[PDB]
Amino acid sequence: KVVIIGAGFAGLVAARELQTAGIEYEILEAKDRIGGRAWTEERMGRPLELGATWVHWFQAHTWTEIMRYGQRTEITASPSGNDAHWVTDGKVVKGTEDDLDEKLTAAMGVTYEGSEEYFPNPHDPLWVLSDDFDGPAEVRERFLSDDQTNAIDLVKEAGFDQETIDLVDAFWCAGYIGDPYTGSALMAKQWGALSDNRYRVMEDITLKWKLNNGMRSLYDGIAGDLNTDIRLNTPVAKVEHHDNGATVTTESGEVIEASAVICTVPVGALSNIEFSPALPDAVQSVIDDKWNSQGAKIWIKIKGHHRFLGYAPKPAKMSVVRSEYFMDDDTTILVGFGYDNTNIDLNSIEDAQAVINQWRDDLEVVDTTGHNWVADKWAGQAWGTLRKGQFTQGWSLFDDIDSQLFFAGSDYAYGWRGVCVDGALEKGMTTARQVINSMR
Ligand SMILES: Cc1cc2nc3c(=O)[nH]c(=O)nc-3n(C[C@H](O)[C@H](O)[C@H](O)COP(=O)(O)OP(=O)(O)OC[C@H]3O[C@@H](n4cnc5c(N)ncnc54)[C@H](O)[C@@H]3O)c2cc1C
Ligand SMILES: [NH3+]C[C@H](O)c1ccc(O)c(O)c1
Repeated sequence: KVVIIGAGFAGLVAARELQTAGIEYEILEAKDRIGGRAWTEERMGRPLELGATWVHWFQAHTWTEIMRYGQRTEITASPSGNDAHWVTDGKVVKGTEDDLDEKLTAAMGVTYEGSEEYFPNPHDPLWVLSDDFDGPAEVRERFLSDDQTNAIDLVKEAGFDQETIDLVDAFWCAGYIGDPYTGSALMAKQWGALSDNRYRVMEDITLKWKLNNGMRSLYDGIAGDLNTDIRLNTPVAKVEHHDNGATVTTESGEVIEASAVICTVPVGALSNIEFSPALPDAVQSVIDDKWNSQGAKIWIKIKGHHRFLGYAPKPAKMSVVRSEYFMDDDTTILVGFGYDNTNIDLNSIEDAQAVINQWRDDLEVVDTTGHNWVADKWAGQAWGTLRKGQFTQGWSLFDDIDSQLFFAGSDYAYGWRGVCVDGALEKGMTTARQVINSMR
């Protein structure tokens, strides 16, 4: 009689948590599959992550599931020591991956600058705005100003040259999965805080270790623990929510009474649902604006075995492209992240060739694939990233929804928010605990 909307990681881990506490639940999932924005799918000859890919043991929630479902030693590092290429002022520069990492390390020093003052506990991201805050008033003022500054402007204002600016532009096109110039720099500062304020650790956590058996080894693991069947192909159309109960209506018109609703539908898809009473205005403002997640992820297959890394600034079709798999038919599969889903067809060989042509003339695309999450009505976004102002007046507003309507999902997590499965596992579990505590 707790209704969980969505069978992504947040909904699945919430259901398992309620099951432990002996609370009845049902998961309603719009699609014919579980996993949500994590999706391991056979494409181009091997299982590919169409959404979530990388993990690390410094991600508490993800790592606990990894060792729980038998994947402790089933991780492999992405290719390193690639030949690096970056576009600066319309020109392609060649260098080593070490050259590029060294430039990004210098830029991150400035990008992280106030993280030690803001985030002594990196899992208390709004401590500076708390009544417990005991630092100088100027730290609070800089904190609020940093929510209105993008991460590239920090590097420009520090006097870095155009080559570094173009590299950081490319880097945050990928990191903010859209337009980095509309983003909040506090997101980047918290990533630093969660990564011991070191670029190499941040990259080790977010872009290095892949699951050999895919994200599906974790979400199928959680689903396999559930004693209540998930209702697939059952989109929720309406949520009524009050002080002591709730009512969910599906698109087919079926009405389901509930003691509480845990809604894991992302902001990009919340407009599909009618809420009664209406969601708070501050929450509605975030839904209208959306997150700063408008980009896309591609998998490109080229002829030959090539150790390749490419960076290119906005408005490139793809801003970061890296070799990931070397296939037996003498081809390489590369992964790419781009800032604008509408400027690339992830399944067009000509478009993928244009991506590769950003850096090389000689490499030939023979296949390409991807899922455009932004054009997917049940997602409407890639991973959640913050526009200006959304660090302090965005993700945290979804907590109180007065009633028995709780929002859970990676996009509302305290820690690795939006960008990581860790945040979905965090917030699905803690939201289930809110429901557990209320009932106890
Ligand atoms: C391209 C991409 C790459 C990523 N790479 C990584 C990575 O390398 N590492 C990492 O840790 N994380 C990565 N992530 C992040 C990770 O995928 C997310 O943080 C996490 O999967 C989100 O889980 P969630 O449960 O919060 O939401 P979701 O997975 O979005 O789950 C919500 C569910 O609700 C369903 N739903 C929507 N509307 C309705 C409705 N009306 N009725 C019923 N059901 C509905 C959806 O179909 C979905 O199943 C990536 C994300 C993307 C988009
Ligand atoms: N899935 C994308 C992943 O979160 C990512 C990709 C490129 C980055 O520069 C990054 O910080 C994160």
